[PDB]
Amino acid sequence: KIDFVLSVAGGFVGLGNVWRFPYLCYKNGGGAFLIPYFIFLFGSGLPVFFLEIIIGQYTSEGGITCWEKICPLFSGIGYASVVIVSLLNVYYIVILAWATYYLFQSFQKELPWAHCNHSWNTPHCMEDTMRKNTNFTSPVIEFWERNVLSLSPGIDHPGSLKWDLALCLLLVWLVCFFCIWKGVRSTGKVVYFTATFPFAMLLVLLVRGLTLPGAGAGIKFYLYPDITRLEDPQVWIDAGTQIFFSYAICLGAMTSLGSYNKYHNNVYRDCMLLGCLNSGTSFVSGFAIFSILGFMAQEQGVDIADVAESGPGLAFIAYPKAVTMMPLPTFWSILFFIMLLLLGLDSQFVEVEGQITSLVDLYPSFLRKGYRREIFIAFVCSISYLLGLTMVTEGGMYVFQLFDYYAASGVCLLWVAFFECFVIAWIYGGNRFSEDIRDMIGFPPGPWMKYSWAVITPVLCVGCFIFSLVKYVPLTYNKTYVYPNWAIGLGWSLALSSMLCVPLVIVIRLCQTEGPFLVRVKYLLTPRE
Amino acid sequence: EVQLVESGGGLVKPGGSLKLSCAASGFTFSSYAMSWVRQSPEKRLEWVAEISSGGRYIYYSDTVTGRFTISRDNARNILHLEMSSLRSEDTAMYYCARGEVRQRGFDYWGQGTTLTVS
Amino acid sequence: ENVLTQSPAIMSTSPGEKVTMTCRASSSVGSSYLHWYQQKSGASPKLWIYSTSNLASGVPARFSGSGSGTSYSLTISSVEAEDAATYYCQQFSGYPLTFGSGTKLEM
Ligand SMILES: [Cl-]
Ligand code: NA
Repeated sequence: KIDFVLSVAGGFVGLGNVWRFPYLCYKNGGGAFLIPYFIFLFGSGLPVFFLEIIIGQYTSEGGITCWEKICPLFSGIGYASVVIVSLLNVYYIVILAWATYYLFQSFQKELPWAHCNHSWNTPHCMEDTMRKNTNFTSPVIEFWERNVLSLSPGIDHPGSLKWDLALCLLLVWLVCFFCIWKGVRSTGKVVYFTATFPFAMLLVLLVRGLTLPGAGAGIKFYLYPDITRLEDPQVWIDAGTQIFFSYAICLGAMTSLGSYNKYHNNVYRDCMLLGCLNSGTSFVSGFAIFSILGFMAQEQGVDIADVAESGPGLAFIAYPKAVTMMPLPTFWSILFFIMLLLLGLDSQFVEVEGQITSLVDLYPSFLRKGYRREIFIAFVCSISYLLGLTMVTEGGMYVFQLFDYYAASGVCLLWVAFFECFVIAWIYGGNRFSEDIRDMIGFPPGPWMKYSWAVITPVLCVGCFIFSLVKYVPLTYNKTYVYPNWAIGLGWSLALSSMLCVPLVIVIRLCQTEGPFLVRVKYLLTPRE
Repeated sequence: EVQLVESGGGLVKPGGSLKLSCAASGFTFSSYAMSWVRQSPEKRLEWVAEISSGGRYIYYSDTVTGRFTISRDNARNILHLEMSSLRSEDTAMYYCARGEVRQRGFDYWGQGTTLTVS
Repeated sequence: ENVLTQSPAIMSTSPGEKVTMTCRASSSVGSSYLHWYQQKSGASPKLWIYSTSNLASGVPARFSGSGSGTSYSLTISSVEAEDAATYYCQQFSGYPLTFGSGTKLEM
């Protein structure tokens, strides 16, 4: 019973939980994020994940291939999924570069982010305890910004390519290359350690968080909504995007993984178990982070909203602080970042495998013709690496933020989710889909799933996608920095590179297929056997 | 209250053909899979054929897979079974049964109709 | 086809006594896919148990079931004259669907 969950759950429990959810929650002012978060969870999160698993089992094919047997017109969903994955794999691994650099910096008698007598520091520094006594700065935040990140004043100023992080990206990509080449997977005796250790570390950090003198204010900030001010579009898209990103839906790798599953199991109950497990770990890491932030507010004498970066760096500001308040800091630092790498890589391997096993479908007689696969993996890793380098320049943080918002996040996931639900529920037919599910697992989806696909999910996706474009506000890196319009254009280009796959494939397949126009439409709407 | 009522059973010569009917009421007939189950004169039960809720998937027992055709009429809310060449072993009492959830057995059974091949 | 057989085809019984009967399969059947039906003399069968243990809507609480894999059983805590009937075990895991040989309580 546990063996399967222990093996597979690590594939998409990952940085989305321990890293992304906390900084998106902080960015959106804490507890206000939870309302739309759970609304999306129980409206579209679990049902759409179940639907993806059902598609995977039903069609036994990857994203590029399966939709041919459901609705040929909307096969563009496969290319959208594959390109979303091909963009996620580029920037998702950059987080592991920072984690690796932190880990290699941990091998010291005293941690570099514990004090600010070190060289890279501004003269405006003071140790947190001394900030009680202005423009004062905290050693952890400026370590993050100037040693690890060496943050340039803007995306317009890429600066030098940091060799110490470039070699980290190389190391992580070599790990991925050899693991995917050798077919390494969580099935050996190491599975227990690899799957259990992250949760033990999360328990440790949870207890370290709640015990601190300032934890209560942090939890109050974490759990108290402000509905009267914060119900702008940003929180709604961020919550829906977080749900869709964490469950890895609309990526197509879920359908690829699901194709290996067995139909004899109670897929419904297992989907509920996996969803509850993942959302619970996210929600609990929320307590850990925000109790640490409450302590930072207590110690520094600034409001909780101002203590740390309102951006990707939050985890690398919060946890590095936490390990500075535990006995023998170096031991916990090494454990934490080895844990973070083990948590991220086990999921990075799954996407990369999905990417390869999907791309082979574009030319199986040429890419899968033999030894070529061992070279194709090297090609994919090389191209992803050389694109990753852009995020490792001194200005790379802004590029990473732009990618993290637009490339595999935001309106594009809403777009793909809307089209999946719309196709299956209305073009293919919810009743036909329920009959197929009856054949597969022996019982119909029921009302919750049926209405989630037919009404709730389309309404939520379209509502957010419209609301933001009505109440639009642009991206920022921290609370202050505003992107130039050309960078916003690049971000929208990353987003649209996946969205346009559906309309363009519709056009391509209408034009290619013969006959009068209604014949074309009907012939491409009706499923292949 | 749910209702199931078979009809059309009767007397046939060996190798003859006959068509059974099973009227349904009290539930959305298009939303539930339906099955025919057969009781021998020795009172032994045997399964015959299942038709899915919509009708895209159909299953037959190996003893009838070549001779019996199942069908449904969702608009008329009636279940049909057609027998092409009734062998000596096919004489029995035929029940139509509602079977949507495989993890919940057959929910309800019709009154049934006898069939004889004398 | 997965043949199912039931152990005590015919059974003597008296009111108030406890009763038990078993069902065996030629192949393993999941806990969720085996069901029991009651047939009164000269009447259509009715669903009686629809899992390893789950009781039907109208069955008296005195009934119970158990088992997994290749073996299953049904039991009655204390019988009554109203329970004189024939009981069939049925597997729902894989086609062709099969009913057990059935067991009759004679009193
Ligand atoms: Cl999450
Ligand atoms: Na997750």
